[PDB]
Amino acid sequence: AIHRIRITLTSRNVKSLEKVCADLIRGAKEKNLKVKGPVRMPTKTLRITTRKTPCGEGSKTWDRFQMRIHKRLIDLHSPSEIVKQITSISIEPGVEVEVTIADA
Amino acid sequence: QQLYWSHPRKFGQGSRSCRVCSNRHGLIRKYGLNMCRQCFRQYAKDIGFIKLD
Amino acid sequence: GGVMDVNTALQEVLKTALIHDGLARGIREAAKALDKRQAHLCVLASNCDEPMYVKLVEALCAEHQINLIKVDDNKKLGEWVGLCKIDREGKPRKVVGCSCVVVKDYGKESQAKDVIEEYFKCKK
Amino acid sequence: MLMPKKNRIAIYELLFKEGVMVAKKDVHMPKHPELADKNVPNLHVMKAMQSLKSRGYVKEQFAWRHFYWYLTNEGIQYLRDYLHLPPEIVPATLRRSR
Amino acid sequence: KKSYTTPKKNKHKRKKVKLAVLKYYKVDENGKISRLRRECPSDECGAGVFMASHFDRHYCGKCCLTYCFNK
Repeated sequence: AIHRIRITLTSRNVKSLEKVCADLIRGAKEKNLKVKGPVRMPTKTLRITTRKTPCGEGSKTWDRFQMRIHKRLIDLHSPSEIVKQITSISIEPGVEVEVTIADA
Repeated sequence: QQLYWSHPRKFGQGSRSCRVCSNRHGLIRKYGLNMCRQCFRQYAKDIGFIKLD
Repeated sequence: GGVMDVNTALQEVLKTALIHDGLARGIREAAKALDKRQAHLCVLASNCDEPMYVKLVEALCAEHQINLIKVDDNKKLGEWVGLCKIDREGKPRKVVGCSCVVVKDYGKESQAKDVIEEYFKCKK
Repeated sequence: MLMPKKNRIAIYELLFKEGVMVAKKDVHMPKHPELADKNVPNLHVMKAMQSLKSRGYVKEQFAWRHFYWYLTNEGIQYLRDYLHLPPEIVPATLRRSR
Repeated sequence: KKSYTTPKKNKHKRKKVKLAVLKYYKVDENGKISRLRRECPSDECGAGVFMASHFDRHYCGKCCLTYCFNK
């Protein structure tokens, strides 16, 4: 029998996640799996602010470091046997992919 | 060999030290880094942090 | 020529028992190895340093079973047992005397080379 | 004493079987992890491997609070003797890669 | 970071006394044995190992944190 089944993707880099996500939509659409489009969650920013000096001398300058994380969701209407097929191609770049057997 | 050869170290600056160089001053506990501030500026690019602003 | 001579019970089984750590060496180890029921074979040198133990170690075998073989050269069984390594054993920084030895485990079995004392317990 | 002979054999047998050793630079933790369970501290591992290095029987490396040790041909010869193993054994690494 | 000013109750370590090996057994007749000092009532230490005699106590040197009798 079929299920409603959910895939989530995560990365730092945006434009590799775009090409990964677009290929998951094509492989589902050509096989009529009635895919629900990519939900963009809010972006997450990590920040660290430090003195530049190793020793505490000089005029008081600071460094401002950050990291950004990007997250997406797609939902499918399909058997548990065929998400295992389409969730295995174009996934070569540094993107996390995770899937759960019921969430809809 | 002695039976009393240590004192409690379950909190404060006695508990924690840098993962790269074993120093105790100016370390970063944020996001689970546990590096010294001088060791962080050295490895920030390899960890994946950048500056833009 | 010849075969199965009594030195087999004093060198070849004894050197094989050391590879398995089976030996108790010298008086207090030997006495403790007789009191706990572990002893299987015993070896005893000539009178050196103290005449009294010559009565004691024989009497401690009479309190159990007389698995006792005699070689009077106090240097020799100390030389035979004298190092655990494969090679270069005979350096003068070791080669100590050893007045008595007792075996707990006799080690790996071969060619009935251990059975001399099991024959002597019926032949003597 | 440095350590009981029961401990010293258990370090050397694990080193000869696996071909390598790893430990952190901390003398205070009560047990070394992995097959050095059944009671030996990592202080005994550091002190044992130091004594094996100054004889030329292992190589040493260090990064970020960890030691790394590798066994070498003179050390294989010495440990096969000390552990009384058959002369034909080489249990750690043998098969040629492709 | 200074020159050192010395203490005056000086020892390096104590000296451990030297004695001959065994006096806990006696031969009384040909084939007759006596044990002069007793084993402690115990699991591992139940044979071949002896309690000391002091002027008012019997003590096990192996079970050294305990196994003391007050006579």
